[PDB]
Amino acid sequence: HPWEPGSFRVGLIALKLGMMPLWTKDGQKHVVTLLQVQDCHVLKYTSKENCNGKMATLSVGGKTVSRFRKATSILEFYRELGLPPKQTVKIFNITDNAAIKPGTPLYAAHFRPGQYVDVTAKTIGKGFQGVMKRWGFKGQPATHGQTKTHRRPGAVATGDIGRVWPGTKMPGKM
Amino acid sequence: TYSPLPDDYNCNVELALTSDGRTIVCYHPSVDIPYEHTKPIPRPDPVHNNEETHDQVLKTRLEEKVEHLEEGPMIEQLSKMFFTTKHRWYPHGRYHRCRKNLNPPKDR
Amino acid sequence: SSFSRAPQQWATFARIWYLLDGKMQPPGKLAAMASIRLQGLHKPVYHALSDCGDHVVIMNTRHIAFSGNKWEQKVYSSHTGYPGGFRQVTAAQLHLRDPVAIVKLAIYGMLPKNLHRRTMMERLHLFPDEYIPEDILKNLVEELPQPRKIPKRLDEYTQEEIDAFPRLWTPPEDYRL
Amino acid sequence: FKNKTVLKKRCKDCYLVKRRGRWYVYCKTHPRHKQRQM
Amino acid sequence: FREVVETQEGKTTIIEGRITATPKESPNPPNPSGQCPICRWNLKHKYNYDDVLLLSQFIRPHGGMLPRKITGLCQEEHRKIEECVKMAHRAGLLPNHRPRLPEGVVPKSKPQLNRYLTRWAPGSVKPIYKKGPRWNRVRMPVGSPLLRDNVCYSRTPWKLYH
Amino acid sequence: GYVPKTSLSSPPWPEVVLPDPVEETRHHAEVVKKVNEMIVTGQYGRLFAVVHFASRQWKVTSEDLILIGNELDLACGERIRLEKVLLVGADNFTLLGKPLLGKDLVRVEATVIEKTESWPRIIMRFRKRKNFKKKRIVTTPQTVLRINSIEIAPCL
Amino acid sequence: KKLIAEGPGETVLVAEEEAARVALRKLYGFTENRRPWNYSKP
Amino acid sequence: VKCTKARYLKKKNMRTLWINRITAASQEHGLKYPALIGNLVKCQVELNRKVLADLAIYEPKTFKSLAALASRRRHEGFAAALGDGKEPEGIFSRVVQYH
Amino acid sequence: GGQWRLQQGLAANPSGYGPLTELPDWSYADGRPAPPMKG
Amino acid sequence: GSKAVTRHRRVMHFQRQKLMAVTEYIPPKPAIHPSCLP
RNA sequence: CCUACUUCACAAAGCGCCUUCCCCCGUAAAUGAUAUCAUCUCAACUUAGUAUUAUACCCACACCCACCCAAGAACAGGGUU
Ligand SMILES: [Mg+2]
Ligand SMILES: [Mg+2]
Ligand SMILES: [Mg+2]
Ligand SMILES: [Zn+2]
Ligand SMILES: [Zn+2]
Repeated sequence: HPWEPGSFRVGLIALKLGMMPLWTKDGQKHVVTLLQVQDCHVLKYTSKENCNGKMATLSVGGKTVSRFRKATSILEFYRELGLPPKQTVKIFNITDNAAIKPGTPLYAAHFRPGQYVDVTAKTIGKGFQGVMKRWGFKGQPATHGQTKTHRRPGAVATGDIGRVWPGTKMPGKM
Repeated sequence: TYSPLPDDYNCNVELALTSDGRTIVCYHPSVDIPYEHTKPIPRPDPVHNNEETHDQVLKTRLEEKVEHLEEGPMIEQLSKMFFTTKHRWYPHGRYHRCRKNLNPPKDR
Repeated sequence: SSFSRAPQQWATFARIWYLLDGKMQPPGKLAAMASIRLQGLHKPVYHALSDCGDHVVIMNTRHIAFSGNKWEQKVYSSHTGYPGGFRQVTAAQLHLRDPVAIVKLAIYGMLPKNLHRRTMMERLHLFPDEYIPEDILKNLVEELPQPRKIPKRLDEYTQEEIDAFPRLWTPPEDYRL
Repeated sequence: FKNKTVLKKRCKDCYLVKRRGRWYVYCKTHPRHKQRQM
Repeated sequence: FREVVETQEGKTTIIEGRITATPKESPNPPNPSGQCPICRWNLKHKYNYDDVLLLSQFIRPHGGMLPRKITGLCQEEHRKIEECVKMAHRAGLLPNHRPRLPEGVVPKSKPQLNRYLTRWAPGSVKPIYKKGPRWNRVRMPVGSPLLRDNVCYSRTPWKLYH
Repeated sequence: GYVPKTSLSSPPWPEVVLPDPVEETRHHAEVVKKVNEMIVTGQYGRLFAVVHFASRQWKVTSEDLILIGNELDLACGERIRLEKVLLVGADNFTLLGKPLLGKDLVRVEATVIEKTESWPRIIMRFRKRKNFKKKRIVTTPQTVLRINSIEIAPCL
Repeated sequence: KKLIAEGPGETVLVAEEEAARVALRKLYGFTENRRPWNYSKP
Repeated sequence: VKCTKARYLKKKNMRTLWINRITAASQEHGLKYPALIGNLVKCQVELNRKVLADLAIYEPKTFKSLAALASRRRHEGFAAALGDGKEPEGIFSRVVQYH
Repeated sequence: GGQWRLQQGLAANPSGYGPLTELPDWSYADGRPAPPMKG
Repeated sequence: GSKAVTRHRRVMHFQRQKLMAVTEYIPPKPAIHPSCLP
């Protein structure tokens, strides 16, 4: 279909390769990130009315993985589709005029230079972190008499409330 | 004429007072549901297991219905089916299970 | 009758599906009847432990009517657990957001505050318009009558009634209105 | 606008109006006279 | 009645006032000794805001009100009728007595918030955010206090603040 | 005395016209005659009664048991006429007293079947911080009555 | 075209069977409303 | 102590249950509980809430007859309040005198 | 309850001063009257 | 407590409040409003 | 987030780099009755006037001894073609 003003097309799944320097014609330096499209295919397409009636959806798969370490239902799905299994599957909300047949490959030239994109990913996990690193809390002085209280959160609430509010910032997985 | 309550459901009520005036007599025969107010019983005869080769293949196919679900989806299914809440279907401890009367009294 | 005991018990304690209409009704007057028939307080066999509740299907809940200026004065209030989480909306805003929230909240308020309330609400079905699912429609019995009386605006007045109504005053002929 | 519990016209051009559920004294000749009920 | 019609023809505007038909009173009013039309027809305390058949005989073709010197109502019945007609206008009644406007109805506002017995103007009443204590609650005015003397058949008085 | 139709001109309830007294008297006479001939022919079966007894009203039928909470000064096996019948109903008809039905009309019989005591009832009194604690056990007398028959006579 | 008995049930088949049982009880005169046995002496 | 104090509550709660059941049955017949109770008293039929609920559950024909009688007495009371008797003061009126 | 009972002159509480209270509860089946009740 | 004379209206005993509520002035009400009749 | 710089070095960091999107109402104005002028309207009504009936994330029911991991206190999770 031709492109309409209020239309949205599919994205892709890439792999983060690294970062590189880049320079512009005015001499400015910008750091860039390289995203490689390893094996990106459209996996399945749900109709507008079959998910929420709000927008159509396209499922897209990431890089190929081994068939020996996947769920049997996933293996049956990929056998029916006729493609290698993918490490991740992400769902894109699209208009009905942008739907593509499942199994089609998606290439990097889907995006053109002079364009702004959104990149979603699982950030680096730092485990159970103290409040100082987790929330940028200032700690306590180092030598002026403090007793085992250099990185503690300090007070967590007031006395009148008699409890801790749900949104309180405390140490935890980060 | 005059009727205190409509005489089309459950009764045809007439109220009388005896000549002595000391006892009230209530006559109330039952009303039957008329034939014009009923609908015929449906007669479903679904027969779609007959394939042109065999006859006991459908007898084998009759035992093809089987399904298993875990606690979460099974409880959701039961709650949806019986219009109840999920808490009805979780189990109880041995204390409650064993302090329940298994031979309760019977009336009538 | 003579009603062998198991069929007799089943008939006595069977559930009934009632259909109730919105369409200019007061939400609280709808909720009163809905609460009565959700608790089972309309049956001479009622008891709290007998679980003798019935299904109430309220349609057209988007077209309810409020008396007075409750659309602008009635405030529904809630609180997310987090600080700064106090929320207060008017009945108009809540109705535009959700076309069943007002009647649902009224029925929830009128229902008894014990552990049976959530089951009684599970036996409640609300729809904002005339559309109802086919299974529920096949389940429906004995539609309840509307509590409000639809005050019958001017244009639907069967000109015979206009001729019946008298003219209270003769106006001047030299007036412009 | 000045908040008052009692409002009175301070000249002949002041007029009392009932707007947004409140009593206002509006003046076009002296805008000094603009009063709002509290 | 009377009307003004303006005919523009050849850079000449003819302004004419014509007399049209007019409805008279009914032949035998029940109480000819009364002073108001309401008193004459024994309607005192007998009408509500639903009685558009009675209200629309006192109102202009564009939903406005008529003065007492024309209608013949007393001061009390005039206020009762005017408040009842305000409530009828806010209740969606009187569809053909809409305010006149060239093209301003096309941008339709918020959909039909069905309402009745609307006392205040809907666009000028603030939400009750605090509701006060139990012994002094901020109640919600339903109906008009100028109808407190209407005939009551419920054995319980009408509730004006609820 | 004319008022134009409004929402308040006429009472909301429908206008009720009770029947004319003499024709209603004749109708009552014919209804009592029909019920009486049903009684004489025996067009009833398994009727019940409401009987005032021992400060209580009992919905009794034939063959059942009633437990009354005191002694009666009767031997076990004694047959007794239960007076004070205020309602007796069969299928298709019911007779009411004002407040009691006539002696000639109804006849309820009951036999004394068991004279016993109740299970122990505990009566404990306690008040905190007052050393106030008392305890009783009571067993009240009890009589069991089996209703044998409820007869009706044509004297209506 | 005349109703002789009625019966309830969870399914239409069991309701019909109960109605047949009720009809049999009425025809045979063994109902819950029948005249109770008369225990007396002649 | 709870066992001893629970007798009052048992009496009160059983009476409340009877009242609820009678209200349900009367609303099934279109009546209201106060109207039914008051006019049954006015007809000199002295049935208590217990037996009234018993009949509402187990003798629906009898309960419908009772509700019809109460409605008739209520209409007669309305007619009496309208006409001061004149003549017959109602038929299910005319209380029976005792000496 | 009954306040109309008082207007009929009939003991607003129906459990006193009337046949319902003062009449014998029972009698022997052969006809002999019962001994008087204690109340 | 308070003195018999105070500055804050000294809310009353509930029996006194009921007495004042029950002994209020009731103006006469004509059978027909004076304006209606000629 | 780690390509430069810096503490450092198969990492983690800042002193370094990258990204960051709707209103909110108090008044100011048209037509116009009650009160045939006029009147912004707790009169019916027309505007500035409503961001919301928001979109972004995330949403695969059972291979799993064992090994590795940018995943992790344990458990869990990702990979093993
Ligand atoms: Mg430091
Ligand atoms: Mg130390
Ligand atoms: Mg240290
Ligand atoms: Zn001025
Ligand atoms: Zn007058």
